[PDB]
Amino acid sequence: NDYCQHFVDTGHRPQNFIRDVLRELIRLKDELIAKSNTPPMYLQADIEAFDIRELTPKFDVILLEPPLEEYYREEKCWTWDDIMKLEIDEIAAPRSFIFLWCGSGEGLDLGRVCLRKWGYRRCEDICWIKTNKNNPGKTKTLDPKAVFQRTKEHCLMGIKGTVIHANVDIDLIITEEPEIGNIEKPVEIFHIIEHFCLGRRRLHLFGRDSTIRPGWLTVGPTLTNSNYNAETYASYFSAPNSYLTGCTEEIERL
Amino acid sequence: ADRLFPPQWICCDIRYLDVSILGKFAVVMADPPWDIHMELPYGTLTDDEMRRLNIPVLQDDGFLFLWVTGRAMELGRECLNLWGYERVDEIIWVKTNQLQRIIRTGRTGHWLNHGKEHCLVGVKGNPQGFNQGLDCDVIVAEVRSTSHKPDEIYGMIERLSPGTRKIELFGRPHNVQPNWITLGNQLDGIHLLDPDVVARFKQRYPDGIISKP
Ligand SMILES: C[C@@H](n1cc(-c2cncc(N3CCCC3)n2)nn1)n1ccc(N2CCC[C@@H](NCC3CC3)C2)cc1=O
Ligand SMILES: [Ca+2]
Ligand SMILES: [Ca+2]
Ligand SMILES: [Ca+2]
Repeated sequence: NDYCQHFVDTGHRPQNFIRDVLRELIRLKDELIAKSNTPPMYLQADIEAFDIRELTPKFDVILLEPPLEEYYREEKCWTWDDIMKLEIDEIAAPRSFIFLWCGSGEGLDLGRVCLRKWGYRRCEDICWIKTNKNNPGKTKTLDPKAVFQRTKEHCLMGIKGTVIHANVDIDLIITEEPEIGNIEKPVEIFHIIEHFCLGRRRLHLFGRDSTIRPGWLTVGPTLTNSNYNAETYASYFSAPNSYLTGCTEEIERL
Repeated sequence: ADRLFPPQWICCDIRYLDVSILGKFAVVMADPPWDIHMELPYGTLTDDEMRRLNIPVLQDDGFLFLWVTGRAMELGRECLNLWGYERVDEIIWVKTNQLQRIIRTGRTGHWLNHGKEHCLVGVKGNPQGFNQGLDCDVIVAEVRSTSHKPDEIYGMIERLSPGTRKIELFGRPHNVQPNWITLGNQLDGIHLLDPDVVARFKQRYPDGIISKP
């Protein structure tokens, strides 16, 4: 019956009790994504100092993972003041998508302000629901405004412009709560984004060595190495490859 | 905290009821039929009708639980702020079957199947003596035919604020509960026991009719 009472009784989060956590489609499709993917490209850049307009061409998808103070609670952290001042509209394609990790506090409001500031409309709210199966007997220090124990983070999806390539994913990711000081987001967010087949120019801002991935440009201050060349990157999307969704056959040459 | 005052309700158009007669509540919950910009089988309130709801008269110090879907994730935030609340939490209800498997629904407007319903939590004033942090912000519960929302929310609210008077807007008959007054247009007449409220109701509505004012 009541998983809320059960959490109060035992410290086992209700999400611990979700089960199952047809599709020979997904083989053929994860396959086409893998074949259409650009080689991974990455650039160490202090994004507060760096002029974002140096990142060309204009992106189909932007994943934005600013390091919020709330991720570290056990200098280099970004406030919503800092984030809202990023010139995201200057690098987004006129038809494009954003995925913004907003945390579980004031970001759920300030991230929506950011999306609309950059010219997007919030179209999905993806919740990362965290289980505590391995350690139900731990007690987090509550944020002062919090009414409830916070057990999830939100990734807001934004769209700008107008609305073999369907839709099977759900607006939930369920994983175990990471060890203390592990600030990684579930790699499942990349799976959801790639499955939308939105185009091949994909930017991950505030990514890390650990998040570098085929089909993505990763930009962040902690990257140890760079391979980014604007001209090389642009050449991946040159004719005849300009309008590929990232879920179709690579176009044949000689 | 001991108090368990029996269920009370008022069948009304919530646009027209004078909620000043009901006094003050530790917790407000609303589950509005938001205008989500599509042909629906039920009546919706316009954005302006939602904005104009006299929520500010219901509380001095306490919490607001506001269910939101689709474009109402943004309109509900506007209403919450307009009514004098700060959003301080957001509950999600993961809808399951009897076997704790997620029920995943798809709109033709949408990029993703939806596994959850959102509830904004607002605070007004200086609430004292609430039990913050007993429950967590994820409900896992079965879809029922008699209610739009899971009964688990009433337990979370009771643990948060035991024995305090509470008010629900856009409630169904299954939703009537001890310590709650339920408002909605599918309820069966009027049922009032709080002498303070019965007086003020008689005095405001002596011919027991709640017409367009
Ligand atoms: C019970 C019913 N309902 C409607 C009213 C009501 C009261 N006063 C006025 C009114 N009007 C509707 C037309 C204009 C005036 N409607 N009172 N109770 N109701 C409540 C919610 C609702 N919705 C739409 C379906 C999903 C619900 N939210 C589900 C979320 C909580 C998990 C909200 C539809 C509905 O008919
Ligand atoms: Ca900084
Ligand atoms: Ca929006
Ligand atoms: Ca307290």
